[PDB]
Amino acid sequence: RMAHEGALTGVTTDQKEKQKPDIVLYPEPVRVLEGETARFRCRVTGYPQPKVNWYLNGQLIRKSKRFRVRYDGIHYLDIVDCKSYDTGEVKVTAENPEGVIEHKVKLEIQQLEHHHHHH
Repeated sequence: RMAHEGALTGVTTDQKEKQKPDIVLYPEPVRVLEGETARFRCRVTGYPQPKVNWYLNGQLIRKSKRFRVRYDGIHYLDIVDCKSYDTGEVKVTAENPEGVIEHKVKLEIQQLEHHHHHH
């Protein structure tokens, strides 16, 4: 009968609406020929600025300022350093005090730029 019985926890703590975790990536494999710049997006969502990391070609931690990267939920993979001719695998994981996620995708980089042709 008495709605009041305990202190009400503030909401302005950081967010207003609590959503369920869920990372965003490229489930669709992508292939590019050497000499072409590749663009992929890797962000997280459902939870405020979590602590996630990723693996390029299966390698954790990518160079800073050289490539657009910010460890705060935002990670873009831009390869134009001219070294692309190498097929590998990308795997992204995420951490959260209340959740953990994982997704595997395959990226293979061929070579050249011109497609085959015939009669």
